[PDB]
Amino acid sequence: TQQPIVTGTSVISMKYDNGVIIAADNLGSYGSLLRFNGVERLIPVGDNTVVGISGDISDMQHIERLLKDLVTENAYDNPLADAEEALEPSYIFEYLATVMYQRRSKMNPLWNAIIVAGVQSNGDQFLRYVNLLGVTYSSPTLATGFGAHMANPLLRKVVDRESDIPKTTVQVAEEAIVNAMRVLYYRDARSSRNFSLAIIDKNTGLTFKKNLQVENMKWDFAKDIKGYGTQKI
Amino acid sequence: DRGVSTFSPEGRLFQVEYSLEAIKLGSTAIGIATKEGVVLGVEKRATSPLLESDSIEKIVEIDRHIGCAMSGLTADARSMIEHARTAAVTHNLYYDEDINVESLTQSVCDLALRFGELMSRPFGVALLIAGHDADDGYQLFHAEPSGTFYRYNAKAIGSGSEGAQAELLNEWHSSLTLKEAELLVLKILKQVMEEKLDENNAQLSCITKQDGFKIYDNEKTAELIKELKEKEAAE
Amino acid sequence: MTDRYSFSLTTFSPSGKLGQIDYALTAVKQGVTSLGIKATNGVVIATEKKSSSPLAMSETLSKVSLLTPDIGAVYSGMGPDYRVLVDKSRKVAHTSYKRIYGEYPPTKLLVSEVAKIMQEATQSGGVRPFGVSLLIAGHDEFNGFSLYQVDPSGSYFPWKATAIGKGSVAAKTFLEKRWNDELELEDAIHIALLTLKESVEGEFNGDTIELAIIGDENPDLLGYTGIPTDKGPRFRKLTSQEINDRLEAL
Amino acid sequence: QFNPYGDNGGTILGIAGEDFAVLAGDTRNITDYSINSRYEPKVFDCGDNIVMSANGFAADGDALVKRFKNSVKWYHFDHNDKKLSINSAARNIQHLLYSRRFFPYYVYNIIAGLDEDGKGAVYSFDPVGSYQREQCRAGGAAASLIMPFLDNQVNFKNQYEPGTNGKVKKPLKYLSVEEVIKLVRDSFTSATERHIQVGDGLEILIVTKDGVRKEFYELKRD
Amino acid sequence: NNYDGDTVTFSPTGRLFQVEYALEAIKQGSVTVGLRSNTHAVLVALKRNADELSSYQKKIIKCDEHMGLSLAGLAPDARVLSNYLRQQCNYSSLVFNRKLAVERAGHLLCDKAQKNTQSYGGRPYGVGLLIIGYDKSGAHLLEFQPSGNVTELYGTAIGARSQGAKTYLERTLDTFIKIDGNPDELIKAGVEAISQSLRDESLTVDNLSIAIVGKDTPFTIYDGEAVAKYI
Amino acid sequence: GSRRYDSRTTIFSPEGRLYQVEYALESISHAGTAIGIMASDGIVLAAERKVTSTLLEQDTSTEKLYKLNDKIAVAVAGLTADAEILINTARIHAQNYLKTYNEDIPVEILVRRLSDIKQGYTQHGGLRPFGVSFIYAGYDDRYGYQLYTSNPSGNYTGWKAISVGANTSAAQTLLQMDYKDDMKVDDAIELALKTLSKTTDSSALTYDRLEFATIRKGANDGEVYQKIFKPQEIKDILVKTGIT
Amino acid sequence: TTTLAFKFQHGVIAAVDSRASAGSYISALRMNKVIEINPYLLGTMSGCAADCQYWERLLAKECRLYYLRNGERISVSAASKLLSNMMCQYRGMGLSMGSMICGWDKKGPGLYYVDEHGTRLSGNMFSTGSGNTYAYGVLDSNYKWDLSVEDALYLGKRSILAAAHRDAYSGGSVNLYHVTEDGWIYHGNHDVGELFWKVKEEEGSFNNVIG
Amino acid sequence: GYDRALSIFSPDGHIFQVEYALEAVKRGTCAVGVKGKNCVVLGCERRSTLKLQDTRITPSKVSKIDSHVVLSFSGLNADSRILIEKARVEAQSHRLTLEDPVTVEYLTRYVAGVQQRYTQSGGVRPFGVSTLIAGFDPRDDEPKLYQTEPSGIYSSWSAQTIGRNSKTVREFLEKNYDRKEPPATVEECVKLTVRSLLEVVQTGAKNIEITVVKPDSDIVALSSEEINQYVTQIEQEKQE
Ligand SMILES: [Mg+2]
Repeated sequence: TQQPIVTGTSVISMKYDNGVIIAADNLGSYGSLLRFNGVERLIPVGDNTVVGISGDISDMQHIERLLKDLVTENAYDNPLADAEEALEPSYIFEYLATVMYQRRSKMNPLWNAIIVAGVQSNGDQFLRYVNLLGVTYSSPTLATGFGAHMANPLLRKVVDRESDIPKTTVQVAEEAIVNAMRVLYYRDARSSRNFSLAIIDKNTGLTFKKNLQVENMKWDFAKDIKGYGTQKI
Repeated sequence: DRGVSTFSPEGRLFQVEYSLEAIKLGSTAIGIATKEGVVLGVEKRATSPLLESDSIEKIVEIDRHIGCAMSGLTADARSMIEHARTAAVTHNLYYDEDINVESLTQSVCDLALRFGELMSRPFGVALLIAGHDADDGYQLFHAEPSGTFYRYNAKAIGSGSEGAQAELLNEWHSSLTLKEAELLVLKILKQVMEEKLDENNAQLSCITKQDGFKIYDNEKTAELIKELKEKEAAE
Repeated sequence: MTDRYSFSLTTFSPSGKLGQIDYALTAVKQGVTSLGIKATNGVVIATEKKSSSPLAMSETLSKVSLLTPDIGAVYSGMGPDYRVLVDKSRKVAHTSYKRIYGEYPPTKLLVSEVAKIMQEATQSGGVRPFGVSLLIAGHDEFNGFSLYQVDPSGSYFPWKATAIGKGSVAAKTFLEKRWNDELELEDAIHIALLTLKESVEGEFNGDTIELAIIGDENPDLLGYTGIPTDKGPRFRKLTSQEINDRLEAL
Repeated sequence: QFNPYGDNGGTILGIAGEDFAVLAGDTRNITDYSINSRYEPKVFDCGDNIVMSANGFAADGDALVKRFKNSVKWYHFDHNDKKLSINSAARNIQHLLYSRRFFPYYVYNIIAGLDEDGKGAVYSFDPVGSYQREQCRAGGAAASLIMPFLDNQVNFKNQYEPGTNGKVKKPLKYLSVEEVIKLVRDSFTSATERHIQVGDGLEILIVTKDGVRKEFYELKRD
Repeated sequence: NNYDGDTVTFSPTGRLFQVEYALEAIKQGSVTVGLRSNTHAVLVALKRNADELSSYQKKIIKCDEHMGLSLAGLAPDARVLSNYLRQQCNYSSLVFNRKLAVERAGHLLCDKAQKNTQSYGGRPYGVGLLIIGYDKSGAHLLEFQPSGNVTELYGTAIGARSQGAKTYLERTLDTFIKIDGNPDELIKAGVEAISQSLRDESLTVDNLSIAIVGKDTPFTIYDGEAVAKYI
Repeated sequence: GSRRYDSRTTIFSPEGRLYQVEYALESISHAGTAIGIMASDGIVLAAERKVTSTLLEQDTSTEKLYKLNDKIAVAVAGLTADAEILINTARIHAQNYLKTYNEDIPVEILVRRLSDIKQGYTQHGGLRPFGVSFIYAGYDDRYGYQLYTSNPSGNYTGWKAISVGANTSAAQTLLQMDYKDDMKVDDAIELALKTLSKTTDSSALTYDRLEFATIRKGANDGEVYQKIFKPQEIKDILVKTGIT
Repeated sequence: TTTLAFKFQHGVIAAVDSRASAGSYISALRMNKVIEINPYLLGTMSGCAADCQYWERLLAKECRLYYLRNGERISVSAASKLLSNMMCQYRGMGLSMGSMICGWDKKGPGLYYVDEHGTRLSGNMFSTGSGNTYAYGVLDSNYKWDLSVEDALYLGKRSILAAAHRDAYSGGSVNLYHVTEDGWIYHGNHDVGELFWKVKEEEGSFNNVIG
Repeated sequence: GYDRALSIFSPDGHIFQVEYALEAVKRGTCAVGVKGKNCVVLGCERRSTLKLQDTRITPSKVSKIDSHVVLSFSGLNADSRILIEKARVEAQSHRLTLEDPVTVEYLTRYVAGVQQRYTQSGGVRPFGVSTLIAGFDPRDDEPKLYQTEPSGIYSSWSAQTIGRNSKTVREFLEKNYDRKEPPATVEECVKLTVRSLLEVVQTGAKNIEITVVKPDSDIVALSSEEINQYVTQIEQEKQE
């Protein structure tokens, strides 16, 4: 049993017609202190999977190394490591999900909430969640922490059920994700303006976007707000 | 000296081959499987007339639906029987059902090759495991110290085995009754035994679906011996 | 891996002999002569510093070793076996005695502990016996001065005087003629030097002879003052000069 | 302090017919006041004509089901591809559960299938291993809302025959699969109205001698 | 001679006699044949009985839905190794939601057998295995020797008189590899192959054992009247 | 591997004997003779030190007679180092018993314990046995004065008089000749020394070649005293009995 | 819960209720609180049903293995002890079990109470559960050794009814068992609701309740 | 740990270590067991090569395992103590877990199992001991007599002997012991046991030990004089 120290907030994601999108801000908070501003919390595994992690950063760095070791180990005595026997999103997820549940069963968890996003060999979209308890679930939209409360409602307006996925384009999905990140910046006290976004498409592959910023913000209406009730000046 | 788990140049384990020689010195045990039941019979072979022969226990119950006869170093069989009885009852605990005769036999045979430098040597005893289950009906198995088990329609083990097996080769057919099998075991036992066969130096048993495994009374066997004598004198 | 020699390497032969112990005693016989003489007010132990090469610094090789402040040891036989026994003897004096009773063990009990270690190498699995005989000299309050021999078997005997190794038979005869129960420490040292000269071929001086004594308390060697009851070690190794001084009166 | 347990909500329902059996459960997965998924299957086909649902803490439920499916696989290997009877599966699960008596699988489990005489069967478990065969059993969040209804409409409890005035009970006539499914749907529709953790969708698995069949129905998404 | 007392001893020419003696046990064992096309992989095994009252010793063992093997030599050793494969196949499924590659299964068997050849006290395995399987890279056939050597092949045979079947497959190589989408014809080629190793005895209904795995075919064993079709 | 070098210390001969036990007994037959004689009013322990030297410090020396507790003592024949291992174990056992029951350990119970330890080395472990034979002299309030012997096999027996070590055949005959049941300690002392004097391989029996002990109720009133004889006291008893 | 068992002239009676609760919510109307260890042995259930089921089914294993080894049926005294000894291993770990072991052996009919504490008492009459006090009252005032099988069965049945009525956590149905030297005999499941009204009328009892 | 396989099969299918353990039993002093109608008698030879022995304290040949069961043996004395200790511990363990004392058959089965275990465990040698185990089951008046041997086999006997010259005394028992009418009294049973030992013993003085075990934990060892009276009466009838 522990307590998280350096933490990473919401990770948000959704499925669209040809793939998945996932995003997460570049902040490593130390309680209320916004300590580290250059933290990458989206970690690609090969060219078909991106693992987004929230929660304890030291545990995230540990998981990051497990995945890096997983890639090395898969290549061992494997002539088809860059082909038919390459790592799949479903393999990577199940491995993590096994680890998370085992760690909680020893009462020494990895204090994280993880979303594995990717595209399978057959072109199917993969999006599944797992956390420190070893709890798993899948949905057209997935988000951790605050994203679960604020982002999902917005993303579910685009893809409310499974049948909406083919109707949703990458431009619409990316737009919804980018809007959600802005909303989280407005309303999550432990968020940052800077974030990373990754798209895994079954045709165009993995597109990893770094150094993104929340833009087109509305603040001007603040000038008119005065006092807390009766004050006019 | 040499390893206990050593292979010979011919590709056989020395210790397993040697334990087979010990089984050849054991008293005769015969099993005959029929569609009405499986019969198990043994030569008691008391070393002295003062030895109370009913204390010689070479036929043993494993479960209500499985019996077992032994030949060779019979002291080695006790831990095998204990394991068999535990396996049978444990499976009933886990699965609320009788265990398959083959599965029971396989569980016993798993112990066989667990020797090296685990126990220090193979078992010096062969087992005839007879039983009944719903899936494969009446079954007779021969469990060896090699870890191999063959299913048999009829099988003899011990000192008079090759002579008895040749006799079982001729006598067995797929339409044998239980009564016919009983007399057949008695006949072949009487043939290969040194001393004259009677109810005190030979024992019968059987396994049926209805009544399960039963060791025969000396009074019951004595009547079957008298029935045998008369039918052999009949021609 | 794993030490798979869990069986005895020393075993009784049909004649009742323990071969490996006998052979260990043979190795001791080949070893350089060492001796011990007990006086009324002290004990002396001595041996030859048989230098393997003139380029070797024989001062760095200590055949006579301090075990406790009041106990010293010397050997004949295999040097490396002796060195590790001294390490164990020093430690056992602390672990099985000083850390319990707050004082150093008496000679006979430290000898008993060393003997036990040597006995175990004679019976335990996958080891040979130690190829040394030890002469342990010491002093304690209630037993006074004492001298013990310890053999590869683990057997130990108290001596008035004795010798072990190369010329032990001749040396023991020499000691029998010279020893009495009224010897002073200086007389014992003189007899030790005389006895030791017979077994030495080449150079015979302070640089080729190693000699120590168990005698009076040495407060100058204690290293501190202020505690009356602490009066300093009784063990003292004689210097090269101190030996040569007594070789002129030889 | 770390709490190894959690509550993913959900409600399940098993009913045993005369020659069939159903195991139903909602498809909603939740934590606290949030929805994780509107469709996260909870009832599984484990093989050998057995269906299973471990309701409660999803992680322990997924682990138990995973283990049982594995126990079926090894039963085949070890016992010459023999079919695992529903009663044998039940006893096996007891031992899977009790292996964690001192750190339980926080789930209330139900399995359904057919007995060795071809009749419908449902077995109900508690988190620590006790089990027993039943005719009707609702488990999970809204179990307390559903079970009284089933006592009334399945076993005809408190129902007497008109004219006799409590002297003659309503006879226990067997129900058809279509009749049972109606009671299941109405059970979950009612539960969805008054229980916040119940909703989104209903998945039912029907077990007959012909095999396992699935039926899905929408539920309110609020 | 003086160097065959245990597995831990090289001979002066660099041989390991205990391993060679274990190899000999395979030669005494009953013949079994393996072969594959691009869609299916087939095992064919000649089972051996003790006498006329006895059953015919089973030769083929299922390891997973997509993998299994046939044995020749000490049957209990095959049970140990097949149990290990079952566990490894199962570990891959449970942890990685991934079917175990046949090539990787061969690597695992090689390493398990190797440990028994370099350590004191143990003995080499006294059995040879022919592993067939269908994974993400199609059909596969492996030959396992208890020396540790595992080899991927189009076809092969092990056991007594296996050389006859092996020569046949070497001639038929170009034909049977092309038998795609036709399980019955691939089995025929295997039954014809194993027939080149028979003397005095012929293939009867309780003598013959066949297994198959392929694209849309789980590993299934055929015994009894199920193989009468191919006799 | 290692098997090659294994002597196999714990195996039967074709005749059903334990090789190492038999060879250990052969070793013990060359050890100095030890004798125990039980009388109505006490026990005597007498033992011969092996070919000693004039430079050996006898008054501080102990190779034959050892004290296990205040009521029980042993005479040793064989490897002294082996004996001391067993002796220290026996001393601990006596104290364990005293701590547990708050009563002095009965003689047989101690003897059985040591004999069981010896037995273990002959049946398991693959180690050589202890090349030691003990004579136990002791007293308790159940059986009074008791003599026992144990050998490397782990077999023990009770005795009125007994010898171990060298020339036991000759010694046992002499004891069997002159021993009587109504004998007293002072008579037993004389018998023991006379027997050693006749069986010894040395030219003459002297004080410096002997260890001697008595267990007497010759302690003031109902209690038992152990007396390990000093060199001068052994010299006096030799003159008293008329040997020197 | 309510369970009782008593010894009498012609064997031992064993009676139990059938209710199970999760707080105020009744989780089970029909729960078997008797364990059929074997044809000659019965075990009641009190506390954790899991622990009762597991350990008593494990006892059955041991009792069967006993018979196979010794070729003789195990005694009630020995069986009860094996069970108490299992409890003593998990002493302090949190098991919850209260069971009467009922049977017939050489010494005649036998009855032993065993709990998670390891305790093991012999006796002619026992009752456990939240409603045992109500049951004891009926038992103590009507129990004789000279009882007939018919009257004894009714007594155990009536004693559970008394508890089922007053105790909130007891009820559902009554399960009866009669243990003879030829084995145990099940005497059915009796709905309390139906039994109450029936007994009220025939017996005249429960006057305060309106029917 | 020392794991060496000492008990192993030879080419002819013999375990020599187990067979050599029987040779140790052949060397041991003769022990005999005879069961009457309402008793069992255990006779034991004491070799008279050892005089000056203290018979009060010397380990007796017959040992009580419980108040109702006894054990005598032939072979290595030190080995027998280990079996006796184990048996005594098991006897109390049985009373503690099952609440009944052991049956004679159960106790025999346990001791025989220990002996067997030592014939196929690594690093150990077989017990050089054969035992005679006698007594009466709790609340039973039927006499019980069993025999065990190093291999671990055991069996029930009307009368049996083990140890040196056991071939001779078995010869005597086989012609003198009638199964249809066993020694009806304690006298007849003891007389037959002493007679059987007199075929082998040498002098009938302190060389013969007799222990009578009767039902309900009634066990007594006969003294020298009591046995001497049997020895006297036997030879006086023989002078004819
Ligand atoms: Mg709702």
